[PDB]
Amino acid sequence: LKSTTNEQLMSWLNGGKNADDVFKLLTLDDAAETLLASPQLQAWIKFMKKFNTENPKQQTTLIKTLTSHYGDDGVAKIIEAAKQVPATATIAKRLQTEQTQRWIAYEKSPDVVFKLLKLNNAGDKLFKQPQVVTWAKYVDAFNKAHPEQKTTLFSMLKKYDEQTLVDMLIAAQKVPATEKIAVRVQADLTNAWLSIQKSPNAIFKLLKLDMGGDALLESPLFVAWTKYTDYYNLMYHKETFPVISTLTKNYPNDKLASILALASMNPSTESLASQLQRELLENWYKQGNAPSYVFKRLQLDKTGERLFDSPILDTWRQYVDYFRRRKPKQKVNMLAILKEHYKDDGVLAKMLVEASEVSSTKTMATDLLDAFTLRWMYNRESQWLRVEGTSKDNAIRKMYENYDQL
Repeated sequence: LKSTTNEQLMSWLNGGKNADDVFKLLTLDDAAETLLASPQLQAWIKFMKKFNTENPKQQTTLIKTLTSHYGDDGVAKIIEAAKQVPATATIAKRLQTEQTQRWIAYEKSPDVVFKLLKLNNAGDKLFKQPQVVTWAKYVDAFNKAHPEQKTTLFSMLKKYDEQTLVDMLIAAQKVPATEKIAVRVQADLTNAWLSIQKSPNAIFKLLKLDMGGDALLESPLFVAWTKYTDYYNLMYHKETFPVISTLTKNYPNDKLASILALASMNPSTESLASQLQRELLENWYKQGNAPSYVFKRLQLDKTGERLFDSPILDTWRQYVDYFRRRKPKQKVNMLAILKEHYKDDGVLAKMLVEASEVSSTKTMATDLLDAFTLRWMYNRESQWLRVEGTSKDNAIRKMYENYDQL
């Protein structure tokens, strides 16, 4: 409506209008979407200065007027929205400076300001409110003045369940606006946990990592918890809980080794997985017994399509070869019988035969076939078949034949 000329504003000022009158006339109430960029606000700033001059026993400010008309919550929301539009960014910064200055003048503590900004009622949606950012920045200001102390964002957040808080942090870390803020609160929470001896297993469960398993070493939460465990163990270096302790507490040996085996396929996790396998192997040695027991532990005695899948079989053989390295006495040809505990019909030799041409399994299959040759070489068998002429089966059978004679 009104064109905001100097001459117009002079008319108003002499006409008896005061600052809030002109605010209402320019319709800068009910314009929170637009007022920081509108030129009506600039005209009103002119009029503010000239009114201030003529009425020296009272001062009016922009910040206080916008507060009178929108509350601290509206001014905060307006500033945060305004700094998104680049044209507004400068005035937006200047207003948020003005607001925090005002709060510090009035000796408002960060928690009181937290309540003024309707954040106490945000509930699980705390970080979806734009003005949360204002609150965060205010704390920084409150901690730059007032260096006699240091106030943490977390110190206002203990109304919450820690699991719900962690969900909120995870979600807000994705949104760029509330990204570094979420990281800061997260660091605060981690330091609190460390301060109260919160065990890595406790955090592991609290992050519901004891449930999925599927690509578990790939998860963000898993990597964050591994960081937390490095922190815990560095700080409490006498009472360490290595990752393997937790993982074996929370997963069966077979499932855990399954995770490790599958996760050594992707290079991204390969290194870590191998570490863990090594550690897992140690875990078994630290207890100690029965490579056949580990075969039982691994649920591996479900043979048939045994060699084909058993992604965990390589882990069994790894354990056997580790175990030999450190316990050379105490024979390993139980390993031979380890297959034969459950078996020793033509089915086992068959399985070995099909597996001999599986590169994955070829070395192990040839080794076990050699073991058969030595076992039924103390018998007088024949044993089952050879039906090729120049096949590896042909050669093995031929020399078993011509060795039985001597």
